[PDB]
Amino acid sequence: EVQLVESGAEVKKPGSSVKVSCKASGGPFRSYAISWVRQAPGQGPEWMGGIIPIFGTTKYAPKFQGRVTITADDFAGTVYMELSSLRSEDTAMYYCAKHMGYQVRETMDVWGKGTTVTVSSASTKGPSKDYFPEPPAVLQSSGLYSLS
Amino acid sequence: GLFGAIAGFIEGGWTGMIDGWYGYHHQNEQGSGYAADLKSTQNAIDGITNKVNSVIEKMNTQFTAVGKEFSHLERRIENLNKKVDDGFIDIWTYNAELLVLLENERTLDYHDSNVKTLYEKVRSQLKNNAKEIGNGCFEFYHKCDDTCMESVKNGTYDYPKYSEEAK
Amino acid sequence: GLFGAIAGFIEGGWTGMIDGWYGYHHQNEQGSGYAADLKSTQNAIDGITNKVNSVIEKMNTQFTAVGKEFSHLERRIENLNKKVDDGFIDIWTYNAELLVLLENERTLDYHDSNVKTLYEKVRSQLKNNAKEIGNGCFEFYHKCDDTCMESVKNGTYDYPKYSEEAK
Amino acid sequence: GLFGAIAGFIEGGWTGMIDGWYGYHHQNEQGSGYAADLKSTQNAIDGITNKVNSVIEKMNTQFTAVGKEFSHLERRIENLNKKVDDGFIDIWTYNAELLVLLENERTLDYHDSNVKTLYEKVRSQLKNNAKEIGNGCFEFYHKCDDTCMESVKNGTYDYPKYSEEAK
Amino acid sequence: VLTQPPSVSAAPGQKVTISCSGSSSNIGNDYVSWYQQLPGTAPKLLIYDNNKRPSGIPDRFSGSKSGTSATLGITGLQTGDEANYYCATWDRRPTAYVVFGGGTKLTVLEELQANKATLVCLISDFYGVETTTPSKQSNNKYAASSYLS
Amino acid sequence: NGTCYPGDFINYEELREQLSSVSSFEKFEIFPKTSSWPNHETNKGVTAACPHAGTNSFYKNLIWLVKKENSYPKINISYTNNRGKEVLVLWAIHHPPTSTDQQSLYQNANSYVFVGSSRYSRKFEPEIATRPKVRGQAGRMNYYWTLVEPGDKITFEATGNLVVPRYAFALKRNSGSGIIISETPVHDCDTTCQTPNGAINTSLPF
Ligand SMILES: *[C@@H]1O[C@H](CO)[C@@H](O[C@@H]2O[C@H](CO)[C@@H](O)[C@H](O)[C@H]2NC(C)=O)[C@H](O)[C@H]1NC(C)=O
Ligand SMILES: *[C@@H]1O[C@H](CO)[C@@H](O)[C@H](O)[C@H]1NC(C)=O
Ligand SMILES: *[C@@H]1O[C@H](CO)[C@@H](O)[C@H](O)[C@H]1NC(C)=O
Ligand SMILES: *[C@@H]1O[C@H](CO)[C@@H](O)[C@H](O)[C@H]1NC(C)=O
Ligand SMILES: [Cl-]
Ligand SMILES: [Cl-]
Ligand SMILES: [Cl-]
Repeated sequence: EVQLVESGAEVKKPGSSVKVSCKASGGPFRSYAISWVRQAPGQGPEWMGGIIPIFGTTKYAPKFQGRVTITADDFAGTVYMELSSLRSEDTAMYYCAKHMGYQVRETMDVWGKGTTVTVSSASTKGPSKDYFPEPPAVLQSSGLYSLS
Repeated sequence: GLFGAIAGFIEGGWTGMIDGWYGYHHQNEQGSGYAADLKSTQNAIDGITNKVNSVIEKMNTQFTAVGKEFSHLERRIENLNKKVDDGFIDIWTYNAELLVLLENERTLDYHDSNVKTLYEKVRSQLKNNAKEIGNGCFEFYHKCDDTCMESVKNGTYDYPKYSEEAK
Repeated sequence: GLFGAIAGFIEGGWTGMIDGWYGYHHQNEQGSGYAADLKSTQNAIDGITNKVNSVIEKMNTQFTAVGKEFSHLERRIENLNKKVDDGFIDIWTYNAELLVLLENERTLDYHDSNVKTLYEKVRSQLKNNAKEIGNGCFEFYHKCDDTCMESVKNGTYDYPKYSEEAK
Repeated sequence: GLFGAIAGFIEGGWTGMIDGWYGYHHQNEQGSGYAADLKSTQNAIDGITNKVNSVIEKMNTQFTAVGKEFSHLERRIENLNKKVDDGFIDIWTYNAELLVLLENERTLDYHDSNVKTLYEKVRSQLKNNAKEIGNGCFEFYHKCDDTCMESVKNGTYDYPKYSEEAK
Repeated sequence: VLTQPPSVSAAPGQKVTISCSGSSSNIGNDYVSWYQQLPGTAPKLLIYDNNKRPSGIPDRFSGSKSGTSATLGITGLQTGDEANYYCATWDRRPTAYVVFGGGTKLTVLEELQANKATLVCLISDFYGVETTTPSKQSNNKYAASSYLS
Repeated sequence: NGTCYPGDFINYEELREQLSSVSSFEKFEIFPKTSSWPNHETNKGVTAACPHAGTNSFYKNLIWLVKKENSYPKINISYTNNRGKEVLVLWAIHHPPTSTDQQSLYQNANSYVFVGSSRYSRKFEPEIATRPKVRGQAGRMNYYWTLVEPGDKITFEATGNLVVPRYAFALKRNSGSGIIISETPVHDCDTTCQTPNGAINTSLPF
């Protein structure tokens, strides 16, 4: 079958931007569209947008219209997703999924394993209590985690 | 084109059909519009992506290939080494340029055949319930509302149903 | 296929037509059966055998070509000799694979054109004494017994004779 | 031919049409004659001259390339130099012969498509004001004097004007 | 958006049905797909074009669409079928996009020297302040934590 | 800045091809500076041809041995290759212009040198003649190299004129390397494809 492999996890501050990638096996040119779908903890998936082979045209969901940019390097069999003006609400698992044909559609039949993007006002810090990215713990209003 | 359709009896292209390579423009009392033909655009995108991948796979990457040094008493093998390096470059340049020239011609003819195949499919569907008015258009003898038009584009037009309803 | 016949408006093939590549299936009151079209199958077998012979003749046989030995002080000409041997193998491998890929595409399109040529020949014969019912079949407006069917397959169908005998 | 026209439903050629590659032969009460079709002959001459120039430009001229001399103690590099020279000659001979074989096939099919395109253009013009009598001829249902014939060959035949004047 | 019931439950061997209700802009004029999602894994397609299954999806999964409502059906309910189920379709609302349903969960039956001081109150073996949500132990008793800064 | 003392470098083109398949080496002193040579004049062999900020110096890896109080004992030192990798070894041969300078620096009349392995075997007879001056020295130094296969031993037997080696090289091979000639500078960039005009960042086939 086809393997979709997203790039590593990302941890970014609000207002910055992140560019994740999705590398597809075979090809390297594909005859099917690829879109990105995310899913926040305790939430349903939400489509973000997709890209069409050969034509290169893109469609974006209204919610991310204006701050998401999907691009493709067909010779490298890779598709990119850049999301800017990051809010804390953008913290979710991001998947690339392929469609059965060349048009983006409600039917995505094969998905990647997903990668996480965390958006917090915090920076990395060593524990003393008060440490940041996870190595059950709870998070204070500081954005810092404190465990026991 | 070898099939007489593109830049042929269909005089030109449609900047307003954005969702595909070949398709329809309809016109009835409810309105007008474009619509790509998914099934045939898909088959072509299959083949062209396959064509491009084929070109890629046949040109395996060049690994480390550096020059060599020769003394003032080794000019025969120096020139031989130069002859070899230049020769192979002349041959891969010929191979690359020729493949792209020939594949480009076939790609264009391919698209031309795909348009002609689509036109004849519709013609075979509508039979004599519509008038072939050239330029690739069929003028219906019966009222063809949106459901009627939608069925033509699905390939399930109902020639018996409308043969009794001609104007 | 570029000509819309094979895997086109003729949806599939006939395992029951064993004596050739293209032909007929008829159906009248006396019975039914298959029959290859000799003249067109022959022309294709001419060309394909010619094609295969052409590939053969262009790849002259390799005669004795053995390696060479070099000392630890001759590595530049050793590597040059290796560069030459590898280079030519990469080029004949490209030539061989590319020729077969391109000829395979042309061979399939060739068969597709031959089927379409045959269908249009019959269509041109029967004219409006028969109804084009798609899928490559003609439905006769007159009784077409075995002699009638045999004459269609010989190309000597008698359009005036049967134009007066329509049902 | 892949398009069924040359040596196809048009059984043969015209030694009496001297001013071009494809054209017309007409026959009415005033007289008969041949006339080349300028616009389509021109398009083909464009492409074929382009094809021939393309072959020329891809075979850059060979500059000074002389042999070399070796002693009785240099037979390994002597044979290597011979291997290189022979190898490249075998490859350019293959390239030259193959290109001409493939381009010759495409050139003939090209002419075949051009004739078929012309025939269908006229057919699309005359519609049912004339009877398709095979062999590439149309038999008119109305009197077609020289002006009428001239307008067919210009592509500006007047199907409404003559649809009322049928014999 | 598409509305589904938030949660449905049944015993093994039974048949359940998950409804997806939209409007004339989504379900009433476009195809509907269904996805199954297991914890830690990506959504898995179960149904496309209203009622067709991909290769590998068993006979007991099925879907249908009536006017404006779509419906997933599962029979021979198994323990492994306890997951989240989502419908999706192509909404022509404002700019066209892919829209998922809300989802339906199927259940089967020293420091004080730095001028700071924090409280510690743990809790487990059950069945300004932050609070730990009740996680799941290997014991299968609920556990958590809580702190008052 | 290659050979500052004039002479012919023997099989220098072949040595460059051997190194284009070398990713790294192990540099050790095959013959320690002081430990290997007990009764031989070591630190008296600099020259003006190879300078170093006014003063005179010499190659850092070879060593130019001369007479120790009009005495130069015959050398018979050897090294067995207990390293696991092939050992690159270089040395030189000095040809003074005047026969007086032969006994001035080596104390011996007509000297001889022998180097030995399995892929090499040769003896040298120093030629004395009035050669033209290059860097101020009329004499010539002719430089040599040989690869010592693992487990084999090399041998140097001489009575003067032999420019001994101090440091050798145990080589690790990696086909996929080479030598390029470029005037373009080096940066802290990282690429996967390099040409002498610059680095290429692409997925295209040509
Ligand atoms: C390094 O190379 C430089 C340049 O080739 C050498 O310096 C030259 O030496 C000649 C000797 O006659 C002079 O005429 C030139 O004027 C010098 N050039 C410069 C720029 O100084 C130098 O000797 C070499 N050094 C070593 C240690 O070999
Ligand atoms: C469109 O065609 C398919 C067959 O290819 C058929 O199953 C389907 O019902 C058709 N759709 C409509 C609306 O008629
Ligand atoms: C078949 O066709 C040939 C001409 O191609 C003709 O000579 C022959 O008489 C025909 N056979 C019959 C039985 O009509
Ligand atoms: C021939 O056709 C051209 C258009 O291609 C037209 O302008 C011209 O008037 C025509 N000539 C005659 C005599 O009708
Ligand atoms: Cl074209
Ligand atoms: Cl085919
Ligand atoms: Cl022909």
